[PDB]
Amino acid sequence: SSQAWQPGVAMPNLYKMQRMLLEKCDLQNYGDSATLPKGIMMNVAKYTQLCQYLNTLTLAVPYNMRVIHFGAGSDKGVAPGTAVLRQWLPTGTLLVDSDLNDFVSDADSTLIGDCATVHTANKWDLIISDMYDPKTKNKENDSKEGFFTYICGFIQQKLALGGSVAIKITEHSWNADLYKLMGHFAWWTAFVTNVNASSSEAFLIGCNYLGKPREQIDGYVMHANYIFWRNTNPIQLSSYSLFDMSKFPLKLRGTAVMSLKEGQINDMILSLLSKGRLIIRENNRVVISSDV
Amino acid sequence: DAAKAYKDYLASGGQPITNCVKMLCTHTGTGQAITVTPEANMDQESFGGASCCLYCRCHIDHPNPKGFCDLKGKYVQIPTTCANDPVGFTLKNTVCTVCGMWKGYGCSC
Ligand SMILES: Nc1ncnc2c1c(C#Cc1cnc3ccccc3c1)cn2[C@@H]1O[C@H](CO)[C@@H](O)[C@H]1O
Ligand SMILES: [Zn+2]
Ligand SMILES: [Zn+2]
Repeated sequence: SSQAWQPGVAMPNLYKMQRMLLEKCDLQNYGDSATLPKGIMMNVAKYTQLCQYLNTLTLAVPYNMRVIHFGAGSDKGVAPGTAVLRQWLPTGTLLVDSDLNDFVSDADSTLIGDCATVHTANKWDLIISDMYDPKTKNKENDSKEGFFTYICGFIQQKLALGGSVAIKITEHSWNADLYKLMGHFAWWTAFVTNVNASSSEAFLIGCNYLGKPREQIDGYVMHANYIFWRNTNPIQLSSYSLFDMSKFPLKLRGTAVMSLKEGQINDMILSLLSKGRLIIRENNRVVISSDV
Repeated sequence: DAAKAYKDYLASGGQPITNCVKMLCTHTGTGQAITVTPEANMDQESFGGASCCLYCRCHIDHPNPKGFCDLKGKYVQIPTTCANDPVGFTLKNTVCTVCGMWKGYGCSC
């Protein structure tokens, strides 16, 4: 049980290569609960483990990093995920969060309303999404839309080259194009948190956005592959990783930020993006609005 | 006055404000009252700043001229014995200006 000490489990590349029909998700660990530390919210534990896993990836960490967090408000009126992100990111990184309903946040700026009302004349270095409607499971599991349509547009239009994403999905809350868009990254996976291993929840993690496809992915097939992987590989619930926080904060690598024309981009630049060593965007002032 | 209002509501036996976001940390920090990172020591708990402010939680204006909250965006360390009401503890206590610790909780000045 070596994986019980890890923050979570990532989808093996073997299951990605398959071609499976979609099936209902039936988890052996369903109904089980991870014994969380005394008084620690589930979102705190979940986001902590996600950030722990992200620390093992080749994320670009430029100075004055720009991070945006969607679906950051819980029913309690607070923003547990934003709290972990601010704890995790280097001091001086711009953190902006959003949600449909009002909430209190530790982020620099908070935008309230449907995510489609968020407008920004700026590219971003990291995109985190927890958006999820408990009533999105309405009787054949087909590709969903809504905030996903915005996310795919936001990735393609407002994500700096070399930036990364982490988008929450479930058995029924998923999107085919988002799976396809994971091939536009240098590296991608589906990450399951050990604390929430009993659920079908996972985070689609794209690393080092390249702006063009290096891998052609069928969205519908890939989701079936993910469902097949979860049904065949039970995951033991664990909150053990929450007790090792000494190396938790994100190492600031001072990644270069360069504004570059699309024609200036070549194989040498792409290799830099794939290694988290370069971010391509403007360094102008950040402006973001929420239409009313 | 919300500050005096909350002190009275507690004295009447009412339940303290809940859903204060407690962070995970090594509990090997400096112990100072308010910090940009969780600095709780073995005797403290670290909470999100925004969730422990009465004026932020109640969506009301703050007791300052420029609408500046010294908690929001930072982390407040609370003694574990007083961890069942982080909002009350911050309202009832002051931070030593020189050493950065709570006056009466870790202040040797
Ligand atoms: N548009 C949004 N903008 C900001 N935040 C959002 C959303 C959203 C949606 C939706 C949504 C709801 N019905 C639908 C029905 C048919 C088709 C699409 C639908 C999409 C969920 N969230 C927050 O994500 C947290 C996780 O549960 C919650 O706090 C939730 O408040
Ligand atoms: Zn406040
Ligand atoms: Zn002192």
